[PDB]
Amino acid sequence: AFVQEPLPFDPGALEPYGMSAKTLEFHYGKHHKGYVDNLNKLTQDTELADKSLEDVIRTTYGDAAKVGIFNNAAQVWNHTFFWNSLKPGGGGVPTGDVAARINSAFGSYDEFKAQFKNAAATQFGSGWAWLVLEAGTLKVTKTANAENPLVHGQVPLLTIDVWEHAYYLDYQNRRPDFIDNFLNQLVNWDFVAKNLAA
Amino acid sequence: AFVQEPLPFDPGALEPYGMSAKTLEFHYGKHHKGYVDNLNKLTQDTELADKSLEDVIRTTYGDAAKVGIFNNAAQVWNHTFFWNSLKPGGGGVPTGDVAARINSAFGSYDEFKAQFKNAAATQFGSGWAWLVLEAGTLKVTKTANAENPLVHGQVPLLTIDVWEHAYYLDYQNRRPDFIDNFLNQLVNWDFVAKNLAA
Ligand SMILES: [Fe+3]
Ligand SMILES: [Fe+3]
Repeated sequence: AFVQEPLPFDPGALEPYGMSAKTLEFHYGKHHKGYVDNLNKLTQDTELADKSLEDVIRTTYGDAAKVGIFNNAAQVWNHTFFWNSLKPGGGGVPTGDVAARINSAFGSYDEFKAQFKNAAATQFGSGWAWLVLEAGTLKVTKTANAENPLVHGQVPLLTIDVWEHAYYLDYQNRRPDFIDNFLNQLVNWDFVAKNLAA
Repeated sequence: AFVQEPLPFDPGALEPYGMSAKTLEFHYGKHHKGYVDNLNKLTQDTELADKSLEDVIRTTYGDAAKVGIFNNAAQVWNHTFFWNSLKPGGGGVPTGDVAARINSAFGSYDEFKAQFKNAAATQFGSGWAWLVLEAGTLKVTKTANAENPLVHGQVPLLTIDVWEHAYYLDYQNRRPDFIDNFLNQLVNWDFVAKNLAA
């Protein structure tokens, strides 16, 4: 069946960098695994058992009869993408082709950071902010709930989860501080670069 | 300006009943006050400064230029309605006209509890569940983000907040347990009866 991808680092390894071991216990151990479980419950009898996360997402998006499958598949994919977007001793500025394309779409890295932070801060309710490639240019986006750039004809490059469970144990109501900490200590530009190259 | 309605009980008084003092500190002290502060920022300039929350909510519903005012006013109203939906030593069964009308619509109080819990448990993302009166009968509804029954031509009687901040410090991912705790130890049937009689 669908299997939860292992975390790309030890679950306590982000604690010096602003994301607690307790957060990883609940967010990866309970929320993310829960989405895998519900995805499996709703697909293992069906034609979608044989299908990639991405294909399940794109197939079931917009289908009023398959909202459960969509929401779970999208969340499974989103919270693998999110863990890959983090690393112990992240932060710093992007280099190489990523940095060049950020400068050309946003003017500078700082101007990207402001737009990315605004997106993440202003998604009202539960959701995600993203760096994406669309029509050969980089863009910052925000999505609601389980939505994700795959359903908007975009290539995802980076995400931050702004569902309250992502940050509430460590920042409570302080989403903006959570977002700053992500940019300052956790963002994984190596992942972004791999995504852009492909 | 708009003033945050005082909590109807001491902020530590729900602790033996499944809602911690810490939760009240953050939820009432920070989240709720924040919405008031934002509502005041966006309205004290204007025509809407003297309006009841209910009137701001109905007036700005659907207005593409006033989403911020809508969301904040709706959340100020929703939180106040939530605190009133709670009491120390709540729970038990409704009586009187509330009970008769629940029996008429749901068949029994236990069936209401099932329907209410289902609604609260399945609102995906951030939102609220409600008992409402509409077209002479009771029903359960759920809403997203800041929406509430006032913009659906329904009279709200009871609510539970299912934004993750409402429960995450006390139950983490365990929303179903949070909802059971509300029904068993917190729901304020007196408030429901007041709302119904009006
Ligand atoms: Fe998450
Ligand atoms: Fe709330």
